[PDB]
Amino acid sequence: LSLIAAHSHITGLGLDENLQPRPTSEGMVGQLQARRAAGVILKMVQNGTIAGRAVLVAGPPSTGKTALAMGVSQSLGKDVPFTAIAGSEIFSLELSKTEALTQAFRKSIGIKIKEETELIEGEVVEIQIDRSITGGHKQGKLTIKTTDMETIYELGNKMIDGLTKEKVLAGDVISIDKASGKITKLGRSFARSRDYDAMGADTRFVQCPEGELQKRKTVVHTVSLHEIDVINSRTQGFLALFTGDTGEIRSEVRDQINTKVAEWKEEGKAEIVPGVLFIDEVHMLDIECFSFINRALEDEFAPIVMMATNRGVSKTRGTNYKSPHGLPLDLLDRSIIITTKSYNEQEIKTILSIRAQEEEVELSSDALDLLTKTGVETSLRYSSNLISVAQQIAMKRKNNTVEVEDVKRAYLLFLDSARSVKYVQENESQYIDDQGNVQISIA
Amino acid sequence: SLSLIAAHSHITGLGLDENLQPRPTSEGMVGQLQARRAAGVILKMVQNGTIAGRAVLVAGPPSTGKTALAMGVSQSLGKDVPFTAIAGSEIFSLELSKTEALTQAFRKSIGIKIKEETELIEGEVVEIQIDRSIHKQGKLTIKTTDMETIYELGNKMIDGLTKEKVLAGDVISIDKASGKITKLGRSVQCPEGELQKRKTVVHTVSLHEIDVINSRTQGFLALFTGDTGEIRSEVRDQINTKVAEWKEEGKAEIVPGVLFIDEVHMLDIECFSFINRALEDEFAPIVMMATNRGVSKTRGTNYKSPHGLPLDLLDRSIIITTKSYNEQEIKTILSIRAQEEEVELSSDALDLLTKTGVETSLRYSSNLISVAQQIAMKRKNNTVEVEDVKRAYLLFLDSARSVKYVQENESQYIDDQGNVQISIAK
Amino acid sequence: SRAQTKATLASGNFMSIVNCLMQLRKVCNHPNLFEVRPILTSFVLEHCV
Amino acid sequence: VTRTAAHTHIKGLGLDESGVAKRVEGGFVGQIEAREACGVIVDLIKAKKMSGRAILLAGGPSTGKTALALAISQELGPKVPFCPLVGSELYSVEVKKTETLMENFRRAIGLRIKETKEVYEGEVTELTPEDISHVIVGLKSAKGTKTLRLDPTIYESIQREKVSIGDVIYIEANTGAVKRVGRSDAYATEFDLETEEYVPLPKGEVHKKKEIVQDVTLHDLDVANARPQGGQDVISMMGQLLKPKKTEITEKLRQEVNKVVAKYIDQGVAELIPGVLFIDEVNMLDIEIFTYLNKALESNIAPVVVLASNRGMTTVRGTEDVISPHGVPPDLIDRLLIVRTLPYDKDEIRTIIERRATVERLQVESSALDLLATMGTETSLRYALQLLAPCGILAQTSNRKEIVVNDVNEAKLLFLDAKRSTKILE
Amino acid sequence: TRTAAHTHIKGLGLDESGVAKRVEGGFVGQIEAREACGVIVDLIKAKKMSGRAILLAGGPSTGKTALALAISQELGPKVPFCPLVGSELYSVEVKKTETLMENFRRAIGLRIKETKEVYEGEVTELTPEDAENPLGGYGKTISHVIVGLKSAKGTKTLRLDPTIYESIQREKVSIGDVIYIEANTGAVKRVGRSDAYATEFDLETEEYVPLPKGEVHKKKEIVQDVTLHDLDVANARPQGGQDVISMMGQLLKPKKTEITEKLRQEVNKVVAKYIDQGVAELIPGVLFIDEVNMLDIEIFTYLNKALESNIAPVVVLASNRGMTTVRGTEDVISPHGVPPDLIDRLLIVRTLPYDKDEIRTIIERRATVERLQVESSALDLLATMGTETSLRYALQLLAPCGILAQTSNRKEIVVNDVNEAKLLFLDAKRSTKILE
Ligand SMILES: Nc1ncnc2c1ncn2[C@@H]1O[C@H](COP(=O)(O)OP(=O)(O)O)[C@@H](O)[C@H]1O
Ligand SMILES: Nc1ncnc2c1ncn2[C@@H]1O[C@H](COP(=O)(O)OP(=O)(O)O)[C@@H](O)[C@H]1O
Ligand SMILES: Nc1ncnc2c1ncn2[C@@H]1O[C@H](COP(=O)(O)OP(=O)(O)O)[C@@H](O)[C@H]1O
Ligand SMILES: Nc1ncnc2c1ncn2[C@@H]1O[C@H](COP(=O)(O)OP(=O)(O)O)[C@@H](O)[C@H]1O
Ligand SMILES: [Mg+2]
Ligand SMILES: [Mg+2]
Ligand SMILES: [Mg+2]
Ligand SMILES: [Mg+2]
Repeated sequence: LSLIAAHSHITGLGLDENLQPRPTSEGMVGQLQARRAAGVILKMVQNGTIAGRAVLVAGPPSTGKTALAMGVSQSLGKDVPFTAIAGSEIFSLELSKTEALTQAFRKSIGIKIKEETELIEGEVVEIQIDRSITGGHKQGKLTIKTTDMETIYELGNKMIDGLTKEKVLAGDVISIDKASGKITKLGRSFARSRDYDAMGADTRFVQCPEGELQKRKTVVHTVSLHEIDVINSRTQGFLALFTGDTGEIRSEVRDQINTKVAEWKEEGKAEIVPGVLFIDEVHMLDIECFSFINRALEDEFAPIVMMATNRGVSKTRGTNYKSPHGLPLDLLDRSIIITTKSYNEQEIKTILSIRAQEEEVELSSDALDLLTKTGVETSLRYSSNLISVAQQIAMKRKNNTVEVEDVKRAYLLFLDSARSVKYVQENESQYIDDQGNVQISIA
Repeated sequence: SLSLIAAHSHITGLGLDENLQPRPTSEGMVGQLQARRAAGVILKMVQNGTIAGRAVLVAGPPSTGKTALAMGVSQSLGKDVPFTAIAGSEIFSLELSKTEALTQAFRKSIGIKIKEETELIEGEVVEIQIDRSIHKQGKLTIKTTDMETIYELGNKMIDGLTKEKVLAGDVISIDKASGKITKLGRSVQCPEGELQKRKTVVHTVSLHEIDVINSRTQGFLALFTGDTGEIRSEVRDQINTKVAEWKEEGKAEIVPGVLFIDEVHMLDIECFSFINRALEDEFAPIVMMATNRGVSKTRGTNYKSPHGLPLDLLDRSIIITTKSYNEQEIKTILSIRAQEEEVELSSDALDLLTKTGVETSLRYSSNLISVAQQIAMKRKNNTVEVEDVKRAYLLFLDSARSVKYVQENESQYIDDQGNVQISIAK
Repeated sequence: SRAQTKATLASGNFMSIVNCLMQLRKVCNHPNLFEVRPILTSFVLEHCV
Repeated sequence: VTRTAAHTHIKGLGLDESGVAKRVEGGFVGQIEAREACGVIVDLIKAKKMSGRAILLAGGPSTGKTALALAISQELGPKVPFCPLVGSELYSVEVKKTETLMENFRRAIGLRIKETKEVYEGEVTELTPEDISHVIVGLKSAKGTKTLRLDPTIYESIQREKVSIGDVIYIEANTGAVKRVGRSDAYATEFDLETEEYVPLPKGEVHKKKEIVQDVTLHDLDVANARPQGGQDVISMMGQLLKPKKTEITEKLRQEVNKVVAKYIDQGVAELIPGVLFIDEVNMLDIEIFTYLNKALESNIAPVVVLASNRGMTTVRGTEDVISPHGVPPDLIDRLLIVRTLPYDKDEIRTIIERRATVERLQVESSALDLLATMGTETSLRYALQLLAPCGILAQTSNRKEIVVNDVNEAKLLFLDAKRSTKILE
Repeated sequence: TRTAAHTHIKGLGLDESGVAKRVEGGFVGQIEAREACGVIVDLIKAKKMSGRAILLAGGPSTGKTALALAISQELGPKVPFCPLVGSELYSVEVKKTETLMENFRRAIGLRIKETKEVYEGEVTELTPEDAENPLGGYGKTISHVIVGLKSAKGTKTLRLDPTIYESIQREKVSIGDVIYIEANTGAVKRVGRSDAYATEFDLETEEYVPLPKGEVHKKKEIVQDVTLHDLDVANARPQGGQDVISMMGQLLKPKKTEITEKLRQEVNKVVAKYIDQGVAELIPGVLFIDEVNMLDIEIFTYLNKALESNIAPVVVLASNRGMTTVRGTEDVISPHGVPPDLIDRLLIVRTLPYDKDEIRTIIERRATVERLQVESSALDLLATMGTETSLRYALQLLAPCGILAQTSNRKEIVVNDVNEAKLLFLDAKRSTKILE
C-alpha cells in the first residue's frame, strides 16, 4: 500500500562495485560527492562493526538531502532497521525528551533469532471425532496423506479442540504445527459432494503436497531492541507495544537488557543487526537533546545517526547565541558533515523527466523544456508539483499528451513563492500585518 | 541506623551548659558562641511548647556552619520530637501544589502522642489440643517463669491459631483485644513473670499522618508512596477539631517540633505569601531558615530583597548572624574533623591544613584530609606527613586555582556565546 | 579459585588429583553435571516496612 | 566479529602499586596527573568509609573526561555500581527532578545479600481441594514421592496455568510461583498427535534447598516496598496495573529501608558496596538541581559522585546573573574537588591515533599515519578518530588491506569538518 | 496552651449600640475599623444578601488578619468561615477557576435535620420461619424472622423482613451479640458481644461491648450542618457500591475534578425543594482571601463573575501594597493590586497606623496572655524598640526575653534581659546594615 510520494522515484543510491556513483541510476541524479559519501556510510553500516558514528547532511533547501536519506534506506533494504523521525516528534508530553530519544535509539537495533520447527503438511483423507454427550471425554483420529505416503494419527484433547475450532473438512489441504498447534487451511482438494449450500465456493483447487509428511522448516524472528525493552519493562508492556504510553522505563531495566543481549550475542543464540536512524530538521532539537546525543553515541549498542539540517548559523534553541549549523559545537566536533550543492540545469531537466516517468505523465519536448526553465527560475519542487497539475489539465482537454499550453495554464493558475510575495507587497493593505491593521472595506 | 561517614557526623549536640552558655568545644561544635546561644534559646522555646509560629533565620557567609548549627539543634532536641529538614527544591512538585506541599511540611513537624492500652499474653508454650465439632473444642497451655495453666479457646482464637500454625516449645504473644499473634523464637530468652500483662504502647504520629490515614480507603499507603494528592480542606478541619477534642479529653498530647528549610532562596513569592499566614495559626511549628546570599532578586519577583525574602516575612522573623571562623577556630575544627575521619595528622601537617583552609575554604581542606589519607596509604605510612598534604594540594585543585587556569586559557573552553578553539594548532 | 582445591593439589595424593581432573572434565563437558544453572527469581523481603 | 565504540580501547588506569602512572598503560596516553588523582579517588571509594564525596573533572572538549570515567568504572570492576548520566536525563516528566536525582543516588549504592531458595519440582499424581480453598497435590521425583498442601493463591496459579494430573510443576516457596515445565515423558505415547511438550521426570528428591547470592540496590528495595512487581494471581495483576506511573518516594520509606539494611548488615546476612555516580554535561543542570545536590552531598548515606564539566565562566542555567567557574554555583563548588585535565600535543595525538587503528584492526602506512596525525593536529583529534572507519572502508574498495595516503586524502575531500562547513556557509 | 499571633483577640469589643470600647476583646485602637467590622458582622448575621464584597486595606502589620479572625470569632461556630491565602488557588489538578468556585461554595452552610429510628440491643432469639404453604414462595421460601433484643429497660420481640434477615446473615450475628438496626434504611450493624458474656471463654478474640442503655427502640432527631460543597463532593465521588470496580475506584487517589455546572444546578434544585418544605435552612457564611495581591488576572475576573451568582458568601480581602502591577498583566497599575473593575465592586475599609501608647498597650496585653511578667522600664524599652523598627519585632521578642529571664530564675523580665535578647536576635534594618 503506497502512493507516488516526493521520494517514490528513488530505489537506492545507484553505485558501482567500487563505490563510484553512476551519473544517473536507481532514480538518483548527480550529487556525486554526497552519494559517494553515502555509499561509504552504507558499506560501514553493512559491515556492522563501527558503532555510534554521527554524520550530518548539510546544504541548501531542495538539494536532495532527504532524497539522499531515502536512497540510503533503500540501499539498506529489508532486515536492516531504518527509523526516520523528525525533530518535532521528540518534544512529547508523556515521556521525557531523553526518554523519547532513548526509545528512538533502541528502535534502531534489530535482533534476529532463527528457530527450526517441525511441520506436518498433508491432504486430509478423513477425520473422526467421538465426543460424549454431557461428558468431557472426546476421542478422535486423523488420516493425512502426501503424494508418496499416507499416515493415520490419533488425536489428543488439545489437537481435537484446535481441529474442531478450525472446522477442518476432508476436502481441505492443511498444515499441522506440532509445537504451536495452529491449523492453517492451505486450500481445497475436491468439491463438497454438492450439498445444497456452499455450492461452488471451492473451485480454487490446490495440488497435493509432496515429500515427507513431517518436514523441518526454519523460522526467523526479527525484533527491535525497543520492543524487547517494552516487553520486559512491566507486565502490561506488551499492550503498550501497540497502545503506547510505555511510561519512563527505569534505567536498571535498560542496563540488565544490555547485559543480557551481550550474553546472547556472545553465546550465538541471537544475531544483532544494527541499522540507521535518520533525524529530520535536527535544529528543532533542544540543547538538552544534543547533550544526551553526545553520550548516547558513545554506547556500544548505538546505531549510526544521520542528521539533516540546512538553517546555517542560527540561534540554538534554549540559548541566546547563534551556532554554526544550529547545533552546538559539542555535537559538531564529534560529527562528520557531508555537504550538498545546488543543481545544474541538466540535472534538473533529467530529474523532471524521471519524475514524469514515475508519475506516468507524457511530456512533450517543448513542454519539458518550459517546465525545466520554470524549475531553474524558481524551484525544483514547484515544477515537480506543476507536472501533475499539467497532466490533469491535459486530461480535462481530452488529450493523451501534455503540451506547452497545459504547462502555461498551470503556471497561470498556480503561483510560486516569489509571485505571491510580489502580489502581497503590491497589495499590503489587503492582508493583516504584524501590527494588526488591515483595510477590509474597499471605499 | 547504620551509615557511612558524612561531613556532619561529628555533631552530637549543641554543647550548652545549664546557664545556656556554650563551651568553646563540646559535642562537636566549636566557637560560634552567639549563634549557639541563639540556637539554644530556640531549642528551649521548642521544648517549652508555649510559643507557636516563630521563624528564625540563620545569616552570614556561606560555609559558616548554618547547616551545622541546624543539625546541632536537631540532635540536641533529641528523638520523640519532630524535626523536619527539607530543601526548598523539594517543594516544587508536579503532583503536589506548592501551597499543599508547604502545608504538609508544616503539619509533619507537629507530633501527637496517643496512648493505647492493650491486653496481651506473653508466654512460653505447652501443648495444644484442637478438636472437631462434638463449634470447636480446644485447649492450650502456657508456661511462664512461675505459672503453667490451661486456657480454653473459642471459635475465632482456634481459627487464628490454626492459621498461624503455632508449634510447641517456642514463644508466642497473643493480644486479647486486637487478636494479633506474634511469633517468637525458642527459649537465650524466657517469660519473666505473669502470663497476662497490662502494658501501654505509645504511638507517635503527626497531623499529616492522621490526615493521610483518614484521607482514603487505604490512605496509609500514601505515607510511603508519596502519592497523597491534594487533600480536601474539610478533611484537615475535621482532623484539627478532633485533635482539639482529644487534647481536651487528655487522651493524647501534642509535641510541637521544628521545621527547617535549608535553601529558602529557592521558594517563590507565592510560597512566602503562604508561609506568612501559616506561621500565625495555632498548631504551627517553629521554622528555621538559612540563607547565605546578601541581597538578591527573589524568585518569582523582578526586584531585589534584603535577604532573598520579602520584607513581610522579614518583619515576621528574627535573624541569627554568623561570623566567619578565625584561624584558631579553623585549626580546631580541622582537628575534630580529622579525629572523626580516623586520620592521624602531624603537627606541621595540621598547621599547613589550617592555613590552606583559611586561604581557600574549610570544606576544601576537609575533603583534602581523606585524599591525603588515601595518598599516604599508597606509601604504606600510618602518620600523614607534609609531603602527602602537598601532593594532595597539587593533584586536586580549589576553586580559585581552577578559575585562574580557565581564565588564562579561555580560548580552549566554551564561552557564553558558544565559541571554542578545539584546534590545538593555530 | 577454591582454596581447598589448591590445598588438595598441594597434597599430591594421586587419587585426589585424579578426582580433581574428573571434576574439571565434568565442568567442561556440560555445566549441569557440576551445578545446575540456578533458576533466577526475585529476592524476597520478610516483611514490608 | 566484534563492534567498536568511542572507548573500546580503554581498559584501565594503568597505575602501579605505588600509585604513580606510567606514560602509556591501560590504553591511556599522557594526563598522568589526572590519572594519579583518579587512582587516589579510587582508593577513597574502595575504602568504603566516606559518603557524599564529589569531585569535578574540569577541562576543554576532547580532553578525556568520559574516558577517565569509563576507565574508573572498568578498574573498580563489575561488582561496584557505576552510573553515568547526562543532566538532561534528570528533567523527567512523570516525577519531579528531585525524585529522579534521589532515585539515581540510591541506585548507585549497592547491597549484596545471601538468600536460601527452597525448590519443589515434581510430576503430579493427585489433585484434591480441601473444601477458594486449599488444594492437595501429590508429587513424585526420581528419588521418591511427596504430597503437598498449598495456599489458595497457589491453587489459583495452578488452575490458571492449565495444570493437569500427570504434569510436571515447579514451585518456588519464597515467591509462591507455579510454572508448568511440561508433560511427563512417561506419557509420550499416550497419543499420536497432540500439542503436548514432553519433559523427562525431574532428577533427585522432590524438595531441594540451595543458597544463592544476589546483588540488589537500595532503589530496587524501594520499588519492591512501594508497588507490587510480580505474581501470577489476578490480584497481583490489578495491584500492579493500578497506579502505573512513578511516585515521589517519601523520606520515611527511605528511612525504613535504611533501618532494614542496617538490621541485615548487623545480622551478617547483607554487605554494603558503596559505588559511584557519574553526571556528565553538568552545565545542563538548573540551579534547583545544584541546590538540592548541595543537600544530598551532606547526606550520611551517599555514593562517591563525580562531576564532569567543560564550560568556563558560563552563566548557570535558570539563573540570569550568576557567573560561575563552570556553571556550578559557588555553594556546590565548595563541595567539590577540581581535577584539571589538559589538552594534547602532537606526539600524544599520533600515539592515540596509532592505538585506535590497532584496536579497530586497521593497517596504516607510516606516512599516511603521519598525515592523519598532522591533520588532526590542524583541526581536531576526534575528526581524525571518526575518519578512520571511512578510510578503512575506502581501502577495502581498492582491494587493498593497508591504509595509504591516497585513502586519507580522498576521505578528507569527501567528508568535511565543522570549521570547513562554517566557512562554506559564510 | 500555645500562643498564636491572634490568640489575644477575643472579640470585636462593641457595645449594644455599635460603639466600640477603647480596649475590649483584645483590641487596641482602630476605632473606625472596628465600627466598620461591626457593621459588616451585623450584615452577615442578617443573612439576606449575596455577593457583597469588602476589602480590608492597609499596610503590613496593621491588623487585617486580626480583624478577619476577630470577625470569625464574633460570628460564632454556627456561621461558616473559610480562611484562605491567595497562593493556594494555583492547583495542578484543575484550573484555578474551579478551585475558587469550590472554596467559594464551601462558605454556604446548610443545616438539615433528620429524625431516625433505630433498633438496638442484645439478641436473645432468632427463629426464622417459612411460609405457611410451600407454594407460597420461591426456593427457600423464607418468611419473616423473629428477633429478641434486650436493653437496660426491658426486652422487645421484633418481626423483621427477609431482607433484614439477609442483612443479619451478612453481618454474622449470633445469640448474645449486640446489634443495631435502622428502620430508616434497613441497615444492620454488629456492635459486638455483650459484656455479660465477657468471661464465657478465658481466651477469645471478641470485642465485648456493654448492653445498650435506654429503650430497645429509641427515636432521635439528628441535626447536622453540611456545606453545599459537601453535597457536590458526595454526588461527584459517591462512596456507595461493593463491587470490585467500586473497590478499585476506592483505592484510587481522590483527585479534584471540574464538577460541572449541571451538578450544582441539580443540587440547588434539591436544596431549594427541601428548604421549601422547611426541613433545612441555608446559612451564607464568609469567605476570607488573605493576600489578594497575589491573585492572577484570571482569578480576579472569575471573582468578578462569581459575585453575580444567586448564592454567594461575603468575600473579605486583604492587601498590603499600593499602586502595584497586577500579576499576569504587563501594564495595568492598580490601586491595591486589584483590577479597577473589581475595585469598583469593593468597599475599602482603611486601617490606620498606631502611636506609641497603642504599641505600649498591645505589648502589655501580649505579655499578659503569654504568662510573662514585664518590668515597666523594660516595657518602655520594648515599646521604643517597636516604634523604632516594628511592632511585630517586639511582639515576637517578648518570648526570648521570657526564656532568658527564666534561665536567670527571675519572675519578671528585666531591662538587661531585653538588651541581651536584642544582642542575640537582630532585625531587618540591622541585618541589612550589618550585611553592608
Ligand atoms: N540528486 C537527486 N536525484 C534525484 N532526485 C532528487 C535529487 N535531489 C532531489 N531530488 C528530488 O527533489 C525533491 C526535493 O528534494 P529534497 O530531498 O526534498 O530536498 P531537501 O532534502 O533539501 O528538502 C524530492 O522529490 C527529491 O526526491
Ligand atoms: N562551629 C563548627 N564546629 C565544627 N564544625 C563546623 C562548624 N561550623 C561548620 N562546621 C563544618 O564545616 C562545614 C560547613 O558547615 P555548613 O553548615 O555546611 O556551612 P553553611 O551551612 O554555612 O553552608 C561542615 O562540614 C560543618 O560540619
Ligand atoms: N588520553 C587519551 N588516550 C586515548 N584516547 C583518548 C584520550 N582522550 C580521548 N580519547 C578518545 O577520544 C574521545 C574523546 O574523549 P572524551 O572523554 O569524550 O573528551 P571529553 O569528555 O573531555 O569531551 C574518547 O572517547 C576516546 O575515544
Ligand atoms: N487593634 C489591635 N489591638 C491589639 N492588638 C492588635 C491590634 N491590631 C493588631 N494587633 C496585633 O498585632 C498584629 C498585627 O496584625 P496583623 O493582622 O498580623 O497584621 P497584618 O496586616 O500584617 O496581617 C496582630 O497579629 C495582633 O497580634
Ligand atoms: Mg528534504
Ligand atoms: Mg549553609
Ligand atoms: Mg566528553
Ligand atoms: Mg499580616
